[PDB]
Amino acid sequence: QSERAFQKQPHIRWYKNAGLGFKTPKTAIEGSYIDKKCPFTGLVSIRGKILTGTVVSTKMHRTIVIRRAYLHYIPKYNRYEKRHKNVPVHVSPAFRVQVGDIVTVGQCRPISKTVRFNVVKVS
Amino acid sequence: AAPHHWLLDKLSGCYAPRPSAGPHKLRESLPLIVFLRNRLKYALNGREVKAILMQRHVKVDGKVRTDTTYPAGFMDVITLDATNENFRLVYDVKGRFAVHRITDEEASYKLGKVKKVQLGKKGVPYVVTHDGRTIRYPDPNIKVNDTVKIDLASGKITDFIKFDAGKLVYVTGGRNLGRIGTIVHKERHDGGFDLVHIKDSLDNTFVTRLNNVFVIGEQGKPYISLPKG
Amino acid sequence: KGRKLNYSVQDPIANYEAPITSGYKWSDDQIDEFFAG
Amino acid sequence: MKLNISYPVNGSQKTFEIDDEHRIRVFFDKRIGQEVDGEAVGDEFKGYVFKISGGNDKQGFPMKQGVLLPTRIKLLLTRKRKSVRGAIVGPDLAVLALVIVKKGEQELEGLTDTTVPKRLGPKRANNIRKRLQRKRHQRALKVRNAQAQREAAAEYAQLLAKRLSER
Amino acid sequence: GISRDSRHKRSATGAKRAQFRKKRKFELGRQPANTKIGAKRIHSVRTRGGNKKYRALRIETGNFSWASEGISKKTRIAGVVYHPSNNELVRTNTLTKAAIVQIDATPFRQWFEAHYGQTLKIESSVESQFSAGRLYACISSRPGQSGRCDGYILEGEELAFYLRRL
Amino acid sequence: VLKSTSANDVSVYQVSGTNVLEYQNRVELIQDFEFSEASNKIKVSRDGQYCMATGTYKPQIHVYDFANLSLKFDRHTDAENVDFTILSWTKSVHLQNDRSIQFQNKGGLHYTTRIPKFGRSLVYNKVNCDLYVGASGNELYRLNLEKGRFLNPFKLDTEGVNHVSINEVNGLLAAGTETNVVEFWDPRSRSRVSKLYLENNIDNRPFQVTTTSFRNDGLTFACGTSNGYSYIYDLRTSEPSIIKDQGYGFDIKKIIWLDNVGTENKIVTCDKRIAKIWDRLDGKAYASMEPSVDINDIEHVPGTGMFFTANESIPMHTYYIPSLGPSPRWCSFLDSIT
RNA sequence: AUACAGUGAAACUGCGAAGGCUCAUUAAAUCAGUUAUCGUUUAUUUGAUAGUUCCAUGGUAUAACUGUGGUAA
RNA sequence: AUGGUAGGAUAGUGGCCUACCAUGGUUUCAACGGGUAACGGGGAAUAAGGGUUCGAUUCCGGAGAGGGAGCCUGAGAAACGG
Repeated sequence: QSERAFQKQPHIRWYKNAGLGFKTPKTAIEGSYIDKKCPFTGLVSIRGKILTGTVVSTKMHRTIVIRRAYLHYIPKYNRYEKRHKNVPVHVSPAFRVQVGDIVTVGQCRPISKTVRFNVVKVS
Repeated sequence: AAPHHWLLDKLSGCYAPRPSAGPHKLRESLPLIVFLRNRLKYALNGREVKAILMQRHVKVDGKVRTDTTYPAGFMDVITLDATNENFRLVYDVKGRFAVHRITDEEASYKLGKVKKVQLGKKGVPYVVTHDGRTIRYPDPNIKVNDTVKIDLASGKITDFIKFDAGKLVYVTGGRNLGRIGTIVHKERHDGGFDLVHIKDSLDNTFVTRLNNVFVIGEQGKPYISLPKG
Repeated sequence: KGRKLNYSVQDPIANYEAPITSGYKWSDDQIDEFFAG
Repeated sequence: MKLNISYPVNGSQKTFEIDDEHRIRVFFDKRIGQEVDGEAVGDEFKGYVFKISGGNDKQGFPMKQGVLLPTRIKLLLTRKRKSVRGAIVGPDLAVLALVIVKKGEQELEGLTDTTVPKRLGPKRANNIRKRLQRKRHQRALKVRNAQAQREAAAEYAQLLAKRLSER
Repeated sequence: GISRDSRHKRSATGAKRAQFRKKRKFELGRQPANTKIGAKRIHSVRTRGGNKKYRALRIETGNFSWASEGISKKTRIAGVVYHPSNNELVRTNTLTKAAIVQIDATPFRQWFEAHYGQTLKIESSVESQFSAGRLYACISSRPGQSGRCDGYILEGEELAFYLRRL
Repeated sequence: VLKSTSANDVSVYQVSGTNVLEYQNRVELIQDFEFSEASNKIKVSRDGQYCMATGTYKPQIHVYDFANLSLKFDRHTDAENVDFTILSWTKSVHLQNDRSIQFQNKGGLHYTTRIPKFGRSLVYNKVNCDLYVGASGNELYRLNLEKGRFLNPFKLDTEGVNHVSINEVNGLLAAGTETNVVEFWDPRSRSRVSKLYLENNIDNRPFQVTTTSFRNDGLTFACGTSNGYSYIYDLRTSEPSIIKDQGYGFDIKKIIWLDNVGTENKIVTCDKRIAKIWDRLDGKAYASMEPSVDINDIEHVPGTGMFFTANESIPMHTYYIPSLGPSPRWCSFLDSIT
């Protein structure tokens, strides 16, 4: 689990808890995974709001592309055209998310150009 | 160019008084010029309200603070020496600043919502409020959104009101701004529309936020006196 | 290899300088009989 | 040329309009600081030595000490492009400033034989030569500030100790 | 440097017709000061009020930390052999954060002989540098921002973690 | 009268040294000659003025007018530089430590282009106008200033090249590689002509050649190393050479001739701390120019006996030799002060 | 009022001006609200907040000012 | 372009920039692109005791101090005053 230089390690194995109703799996408390930006050990802290939806693609690593269809009460043509949204998300050592898989994410500390959300739950 | 909270008549002028910086924010306060001059009318213009500020009649929160645009926000007890004027100003039911008149044993204190508790430096517990009174050493069971009671002679917390299900809460913020009745429901969500819900005359229901609500007492016994109609 | 080696033609350097006809003061026959070996 | 001359210790200074430029030609191609003799600028002031100290040329432009290039050049001074003549003196100076550091053979009824005094004596104590109640009050307010603050801090830390014992 | 804004570049949707704006003061990219070895010269630049920033260019006196006891002691700099955030950076021999640079470990010899008595439990491939003098150590501090050269020594696991690389 | 360092029966002088009554007898030649604590590279233009000195932190261009003895401007360029040339007057081309290339004009910053790999050296061709840029690897590139194209890059050996130079009277492209081979290409044919190998007698470690030079006869070639060892070369028995170990010997960076002033067959060598000067056909040191700080590189002004270094201190040193030649027309009272 | 003592041209100082016209046409990217920054800067406002001591007071160097001048300026 | 690892620069988050690596990402549930009564519109806001899209205002977009370029000052600037 070390394919890059420069002392791949936690930055002070290490373990913390964001709290607020989201579990930390036992390999993510005491396991060999580094958890650089997975918020359970991580360097990031949790805040903001939590969004939920199924996925479209998980092709690249550390990219979870959620879909999010939601109801909105349209008054214009008085029928509901169905919503769709997208958000990239970093991995977690709890679930290899495949197609389907309604999961939720919490807002924190922009990681790439467009990701502020990291997976905290699978159900 | 005015907000809604000041109860400001439109036939007044063109430039509206921006409050200066201070304890509260700009959006949740009224300065002393809009307090004294054109609300309870102890002045007629800015010159003579500056004159009585130089005379130093005002004693808001037990200190003088001679300034025209001093942002008196929620329940800062305005104290005026002549005719022993003690004024606690709270929110009415339609968004304005209802300035209730109180007495000396009630103006000897105020209360404040706690915002955060910190292990800041050198092992010192720590508490802030909406006027920012960084007072030393409360108990460990100060959560967020509880209510301290400030001493107003020194600064110490004298009494403490715990935030839980079944407490008398005041809502300052959003579309519920200035309501009282605090019990139909409790619902703590995980990031928004999370609150304790407030009754009406027919005990209707309401939604707000945690930070937009703060406790003032118990179900029938607040030690704040409140105005009536 | 995106920005790496764009084989394009660029606008301000297309006439940034101008060549010279004779150039080397030697001859090309002097080059050949200079480094035959 | 005009020669400004200054005898500094007596406090005297005067200009002298010296024509007849082969008298002047002793100073030529000698930059600022290098000394000179009285012998090749004059005969009536022999045994004289002058340290040159700059001079405005015609068109009024000054020279600053020690650069090069006795024509005019455009430098950056106290930063903007100001014109400044070179430090070396040539044929085209209007005035040239001189400090006489040794009187030679003739008295001068402008420089030597006439002098001015100084301005005024010193004002500072150490300059004349060459509070304690505030020292009471400073020390008293300092020890009172210590006996207030460093005792009150532990006096509410003990209230934290009471809250921790009761909790 | 130039910038810090998304306006000059494309987002996750592929947009065009940028032509946006004259760039503001708060998009301030300063020049990349590649810190080297020399005589200690730190430029004291200003930002955000009296926020002085120490931009080190020629720093030497690295405070490098003995790992197993945590003893940050003073030494010199030799050169970085491997740093593929730029593989030309080690060709030009600069000194940035997270670089693995070589140190004459003579004060670490002095501390070992001073708080242990004898000279040489510690690993063998760093005992070879205990004998010879030049040990590998990785910079922690930021000379381009904080102006300092601090670091941590290589002791065993992290040593082989870099020696298998290069 | 400026003081002179001891040497082999010869005198040199420094102006703007680390040490250079003194305040009131100042001998300052060029006003505002000081940088931000170091110096990158200095060179003097082909005409009689306008020397250019590259910057150190917030790197600049610093053109000094010799007929005004001060600074003209300082274009704070975008990145830190390593190598540049001057193309007459106002145009000039630069390349930075990143793989980018700037074209300065009278208005400044006419273009910024790039090369695909990290570059180390640049030279310009007076004939048909293609700048050759040496970089890391198999790659020696061209940017022709005629039609702005790119050209079919010259295929090198493994590691790369430290310095490229073309010969002046006939055009023989040098490229000082890492594996001691000098890789002479032909600027006519765009092909190799020779792969000359460099030898010694000490052989400490596998040195890399870092400096290449020619002169205006077109028959000899001055070679360097990464060890402090000058070399001469001719076509006449091109396998051996004459060599010059230097007494400290880290990396020689500047070896330049004296092929346009008097006191002939003389050459300047320059490694990191010292710069010396010796004679051809014997290999004996004429003089040396020991400063109080290290040297980033040097340059020699044409027609006269003066040198301009770029160093690691705040000012730059200028070195005057009143036996190699005189001081030039804009410094024509240096022979009157010292 | 024989070391200062009121008027006060011209000089240092504290601050003043604390927000004004024309020209080429951007579709929630210009804008408005909102979430957050234990992801960050902050003059001023407000509340808080300092424990290392071997054998009666420290130095020249510049003004303003005088004096000699240059230049059409 | 899309992300990962590290460094640089930052007031800091950030492919914001560079080395290396992977070939991604948005879209028929409307990507991306087409124009004006975009001198008009969007609550941007005051509303008036009968004017029903006239009728109160913030903002059209960003620039500019002869022309591009570089630098400096400050709690705040790429200054209407360098």
